[PDB]
Amino acid sequence: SEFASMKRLSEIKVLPILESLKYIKHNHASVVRFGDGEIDLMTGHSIPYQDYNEKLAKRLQQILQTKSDEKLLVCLPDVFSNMDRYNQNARHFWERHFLKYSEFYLNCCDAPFYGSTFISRPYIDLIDKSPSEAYFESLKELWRGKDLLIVEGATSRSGVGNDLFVAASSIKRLVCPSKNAFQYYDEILRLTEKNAKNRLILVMLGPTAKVLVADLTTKGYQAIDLGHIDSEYEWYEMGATYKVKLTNKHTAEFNYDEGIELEFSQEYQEQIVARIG
Ligand SMILES: O=c1ccn([C@@H]2O[C@H](COP(=O)(O)OP(=O)(O)O)[C@@H](O)[C@H]2O)c(=O)[nH]1
Repeated sequence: SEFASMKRLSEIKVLPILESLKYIKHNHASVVRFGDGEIDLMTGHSIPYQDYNEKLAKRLQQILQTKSDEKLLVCLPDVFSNMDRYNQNARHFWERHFLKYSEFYLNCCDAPFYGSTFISRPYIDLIDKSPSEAYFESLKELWRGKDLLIVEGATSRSGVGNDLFVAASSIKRLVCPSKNAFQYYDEILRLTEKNAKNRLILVMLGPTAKVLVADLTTKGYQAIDLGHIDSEYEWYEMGATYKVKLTNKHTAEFNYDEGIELEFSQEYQEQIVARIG
């Protein structure tokens, strides 16, 4: 009975977006998020912007086994209870996902609580988009007045052309490959450490981001895996009802990165400390 499995998995306890944010701020915690692509990778599959890699899969598994505490919040998709928050397409996607990974989800995740992987996904799949403004305003309090190090891909351009990070005191960016970043992992970690002094680190880098956040946290940094936050903010700012493609940068779930018409944004260019790849 697949239904039986659905009920059993509702034993997994995720702190919803706003509650996750309170945990993060109260504890100054790093944040690592596991989504469908991470489970795909951990179980042996390649995903649109990251080929399967055995070392990556192993690290992801180790990280998911780490208990959430004062230093790190480990997050899962917030779909195990109150699935009715999400639109029909999203509900179907996620149920098929966690049923397909019954073997995995049944044995992987018996921590007392997890954060929400959807702290980066606060808008587009919701039926009631009313709390979204509150979600983004709470997110923004993470970086208001902070010096940021943003580690992201060449097409991510997080906050470029919008006001998401306007209140950050400064931004430096380590710009990595838009796909298959794990290939360059050692260099990414090395340069992130070098540039992280007195900065809050934000990471938008697919599966590679999870390892980076974990390794940085072990070395004593606060690093926050924010994934596709920019896409959701862009959709939110334009009052989108569906996932419309952005023309000037990467768009979540258009992960082949086709049809992009880049611009030269001087402010963005001046923030770039180095490119990897
Ligand atoms: O090798 C990679 C893998 C992904 N990304 C970027 O990682 C972000 C999405 O990360 P994640 O999959 O964690 O997002 P989520 O959907 O879970 O929020 C996007 O900006 C992608 O462009 C990247 O730059 N290089």
